[PDB]
Amino acid sequence: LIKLIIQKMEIISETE
Amino acid sequence: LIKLIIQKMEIISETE
Amino acid sequence: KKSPLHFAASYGRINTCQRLLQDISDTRLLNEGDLHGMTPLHLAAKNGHDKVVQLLLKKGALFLSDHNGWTALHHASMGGYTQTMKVILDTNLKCTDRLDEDGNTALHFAAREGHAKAVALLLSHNADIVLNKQQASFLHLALHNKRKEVVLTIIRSKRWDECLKIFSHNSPGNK
Repeated sequence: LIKLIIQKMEIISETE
Repeated sequence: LIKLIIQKMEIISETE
Repeated sequence: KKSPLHFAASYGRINTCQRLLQDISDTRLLNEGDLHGMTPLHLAAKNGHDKVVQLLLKKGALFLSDHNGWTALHHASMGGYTQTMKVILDTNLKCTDRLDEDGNTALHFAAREGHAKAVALLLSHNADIVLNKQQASFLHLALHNKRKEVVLTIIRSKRWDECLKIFSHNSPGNK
């Protein structure tokens, strides 16, 4: 389930 | 992996 | 703006720390205190974030002291994070020999908590082996917690003969 969280999470202003 | 989640998470309207 | 920097340094948010440190006007916010007196160098070193502590050392940070006398290297050895430890030891060699309010070094904590690679990393460098307030070495403090791997890698090391010499003949517990 935690791997599913990381797969579906939204990342803005933390990229690169 | 959970520390990676906190490192990459987006926080709006919960800061300060 | 202090507490967002404390949060972003405590949880490894590198981009938030870059955006907060875009203004280099006031460096008092960089080396600011805390309720427990930990500057964000201590926060970045406690949870083991090597890139954040590298950014704070690149922007310029001072190895200040905790209210318990600890340093960033004391927290990195308490956690056993070898990456932040290697980043700290590549900047200033004068941070290794540092005492807290109890007289412990970082090698004392790294041997107490049973982190073998942290002990080997401080041991490959010059660790300045010293006794405690209770005249205990780091080897004594490792043996009182039955940490097999750290005393085994002290035995396999090259500085075993230097570690074997030092102990107090008067303490009943630290024989």
